[PDB]
Amino acid sequence: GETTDGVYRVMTRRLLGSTQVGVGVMQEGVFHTMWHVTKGAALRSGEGRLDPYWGDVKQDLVSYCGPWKLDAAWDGLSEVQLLAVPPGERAKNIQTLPGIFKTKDGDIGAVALDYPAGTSGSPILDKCGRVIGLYGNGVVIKNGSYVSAITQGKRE
Amino acid sequence: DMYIERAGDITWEKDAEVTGNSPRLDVALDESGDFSLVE
Ligand SMILES: Cn1cc(NC(=O)c2cccc3ncccc23)cn1
Repeated sequence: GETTDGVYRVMTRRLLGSTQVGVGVMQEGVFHTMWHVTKGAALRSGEGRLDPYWGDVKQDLVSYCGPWKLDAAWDGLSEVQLLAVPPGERAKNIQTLPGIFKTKDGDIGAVALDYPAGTSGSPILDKCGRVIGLYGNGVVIKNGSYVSAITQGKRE
Repeated sequence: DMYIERAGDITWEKDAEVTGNSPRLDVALDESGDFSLVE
């Protein structure tokens, strides 16, 4: 099917109508999403099939057709954009400066932009349009709003 | 069999909406890939 670079919607018909369970990034002939969106399942594009290649439930990441390709990193200073893709709505850039997840293993960029879980897998970009990570794994805060890590994988 | 549909080019927009804050949260992560707050 479609192997063009860009952002995609991840849909199912295993519920009422067609439901968007998440989002992903096609780059260098590899599809990149969050593990919680597909649970490692195969995907259809056209009449073509995408088979899982790499996945990790703890990173909550999964690649199709090839190894993880996205290696760019939040610089720690500059604003970023959630190129969000909500369910039933057009792609929309939402610009912000990332806050911080502090953990025993290290510090991770975060974004506090709440959206349907169906936006899970939407790519976060830097000033050069490089994907520095995916939106949709983080935490509900006192407020009640959601804050997402900038989840990035490792390129081999 | 879950299916995908394309949605756009991977582009920074000049003159895009600038919202969202920058919090400093103390976070943990469980073996099942769920983040949690550590007060
Ligand atoms: C099993 N699992 C599910 C997730 N992520 C979410 O559900 C989620 C993603 C994005 C935005 C959200 N806003 C409010 C509430 C949840 C979310 C991570 N792991």
